[PDB]
Amino acid sequence: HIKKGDNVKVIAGKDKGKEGKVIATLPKKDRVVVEGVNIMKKHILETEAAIHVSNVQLLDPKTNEPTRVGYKFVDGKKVRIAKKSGEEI
Amino acid sequence: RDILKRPVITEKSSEAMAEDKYTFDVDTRVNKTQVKMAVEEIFNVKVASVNIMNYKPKKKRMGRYQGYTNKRRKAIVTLKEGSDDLF
Amino acid sequence: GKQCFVTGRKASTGNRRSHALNSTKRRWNANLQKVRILVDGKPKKVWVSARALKSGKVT
Amino acid sequence: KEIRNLTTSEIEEQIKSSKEELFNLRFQLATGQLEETARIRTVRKTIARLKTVARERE
RNA sequence: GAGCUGUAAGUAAGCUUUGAUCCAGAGAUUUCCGAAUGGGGAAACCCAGCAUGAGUUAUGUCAUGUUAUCGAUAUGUGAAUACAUAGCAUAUCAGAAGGCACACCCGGAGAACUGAAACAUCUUAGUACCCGGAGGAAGAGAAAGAAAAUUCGAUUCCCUUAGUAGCGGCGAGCGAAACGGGAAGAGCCCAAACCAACAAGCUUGCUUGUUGGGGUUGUAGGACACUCUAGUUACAAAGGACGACAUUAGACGAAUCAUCUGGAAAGAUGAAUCAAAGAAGGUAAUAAUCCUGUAGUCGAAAAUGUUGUCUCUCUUGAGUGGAUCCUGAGUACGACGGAGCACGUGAAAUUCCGUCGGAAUCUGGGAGGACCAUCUCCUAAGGCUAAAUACUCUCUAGUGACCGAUAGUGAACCAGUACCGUGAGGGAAAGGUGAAAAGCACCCCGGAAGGGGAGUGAAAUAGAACCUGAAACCGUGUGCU
RNA sequence: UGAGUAGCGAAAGACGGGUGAGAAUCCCGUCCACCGAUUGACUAAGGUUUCCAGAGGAAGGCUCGUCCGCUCUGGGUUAGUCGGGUCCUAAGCUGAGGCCGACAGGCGUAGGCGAUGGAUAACAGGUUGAUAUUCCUGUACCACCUAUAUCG
RNA sequence: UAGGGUGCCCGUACCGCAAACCGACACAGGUAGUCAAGAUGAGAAUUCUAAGGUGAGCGAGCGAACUCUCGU
Repeated sequence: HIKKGDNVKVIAGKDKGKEGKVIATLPKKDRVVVEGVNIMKKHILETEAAIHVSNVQLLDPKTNEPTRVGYKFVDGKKVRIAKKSGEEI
Repeated sequence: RDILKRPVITEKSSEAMAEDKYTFDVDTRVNKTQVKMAVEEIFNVKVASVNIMNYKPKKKRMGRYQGYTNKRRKAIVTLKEGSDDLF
Repeated sequence: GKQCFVTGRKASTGNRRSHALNSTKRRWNANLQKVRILVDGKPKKVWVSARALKSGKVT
Repeated sequence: KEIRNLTTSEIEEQIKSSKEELFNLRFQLATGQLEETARIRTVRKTIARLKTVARERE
């Protein structure tokens, strides 16, 4: 999944191309709240709304590019590593 | 024991008689002997007497789906020395 | 119901036919007799068919 | 829950948590004086643990 | 491995990297009823005996254990009948009881409407319903068989013979088998004759009753006299110890970017990559490369199942000889009355039942469709048994030229429920906002309902009486009459 | 469609003052009228919260409704003596052993359950919006317990 | 005749000739028992009233035919 406190980039939607931090996560429906993405106006105050986790992609710590994440076992535990580079992210 | 559940703070039939009488909701399978000894063991009073009455389960609480409430048993105790059995 | 003690004889069921073959259900009982036979524990009187009472019993 | 205490201390604990804390909080939540209502479900579960381990000892 | 306190929204109070919530194996707790079982009973309640403990000066009131009936079994078991033996009493027992898938299986009892273009035989049909008994399957099962060859060698099922031979108001109709080709492949233990012990008893002849050995046959075989030296707990006799797999959570898992339309890209236009993975679902539209996944490989503290070897058991196998002895009795069979065999009492063999009568003992006994003689095959009157076979309340994967809310379950919804009946019992109807509640702040008329704006939205004749929105029906305006 | 048609379920109301967006229909009042061996008072079945106070007016009420046996929110049933159990038994049901019976089960003894009947200690007055021999005041009665020959 | 204290469980509200029970209905029907005033009288009859309750959940007009109930 995508745990919060992560800097992502929006791959689809009408916010696509932006990037922010993950704030909240609703993993029973695969929704995440990004900062500055999907600003909604409710009766009149303005907030962020959830976006399906299928739409945001993590940024490579090396080249700032959206990649996939895999898992390795450096020790008796898991580590996440980018797909373009191989550095823990 | 904890054969006493709740104090019953109502308008008149519990505050107009709180000069000496104290009303509780108790368990539904107890005596007035059990309650008379339980009050004296909990609060350290001398309980002069105790009256008990049963209440049937009302069907009043009905939302989208109709249902009944709980049957409840209410006990009034008259003290001979002491006070403060519901605050 | 009843049945022979020594052997197992018991009534059976069959048809009873007219001269036109009109069938009707009927029974065939056993020839049970109240006989006081001698078992240890006590001599007890029980049903025994007359077919078992011939040639060998205690009474 | 790793209580690991003397069985008589287990009985003192069930008899303390059993009425005193829980019965007091049950009166307070009725007469309109208890906030921090989540104490109640705490004490209840404590009174379960003290019982279970004593039964494990038999 | 980062959030969580179900729906169910919201508040309040909280828990969590010192590993919550969650998933799996094991353990603990488990109120009252209900076979309900201490007694009673209008299920879910009332009233008790006894032992022990908590409380009170003391009674009153509590907590826990136990107390039904039948069966067997040890003891006390000693009447009317001396004594004994019916009763009566105590102690012990994972003993029974009830339920459920009236799907399958065996047994007991057993219709009718219908057909024959009537109906009495006959058919429907040994079907429906009912009752008892199990089991994971059951029933059958190791030739007193089939037959007519240069023979076969338990049973069960299927294909075919064959709608044949037969049965029959010989009407309507009912209807085989043997062979032959195959699935599957377990065969064995008793009774009896005789040998050694055991009481009681009238010589010791007591299987006079008890026990162990023995022995299972048609090739007649066994006892009897004689020599001479494999386990198979699914039958065979039943109790334990011994490492690999399977189930019950899981982990890794290749490869895509840019432009146009758009509220939104997966679409169109370009280039590019993976593939033991191009099954499928989601994602703001139509994705092999965005997510969950798929091909492949890896994993198990603990519980269970199955399975291999090693223990643990068990356990003298054949060949001759013939004096004599044994080889399942009120049985086989017959007459009378029924039933069952495809077979309706017929010339009716083979097989069961009720009532009467009643055989032989290896030169024996039975069968080869009345019956007799000669030939051939077999050895009843004792019992157990796996596989091939039938069905599905239920769990795990998956499929469909199956339905798509008047359909598919009666029930896609909180349905066997509103309800309706004294009762047994009968029984519906009800789907859809949007991609995301962003579910209309605020102003105006109105008491509120309800509008008209203005905002959210890509859309508000999308505003929760929410997709689309048709016909009957109800209106408002108008062109010609 | 019939069609704004039939009906609106036996009966005496009139005015004044309120409240209210709205009054023949709700609240208070005076006059009149009806029952009075009953339309009055109390209780057994049977219903089962319908009882009270504060709010409400979508639907129910054969019209209206500012009201209600209707909707919402909070309340209300108090026993040693009253009626039942811890007492008895009609009719009937059930029944250890037992008798009969294809099965299922039918009948039945000791015993048991069982009222509509028998036995059995409390009366006046006061009090609340809602209890009343039940709560309170006064005055009593019965059974058992502990202190300072009787049982049958 | 043989031999000074303790006192439990269930019901209790409300309607009960009725708009709350049995009749599908706020339905002229049905529903056991107790109490029982005055004038008049045989009287629990008849007429008028007491204690107490009630004015009945559609009205306002007009005063045709015809139907229903009532008087001459």
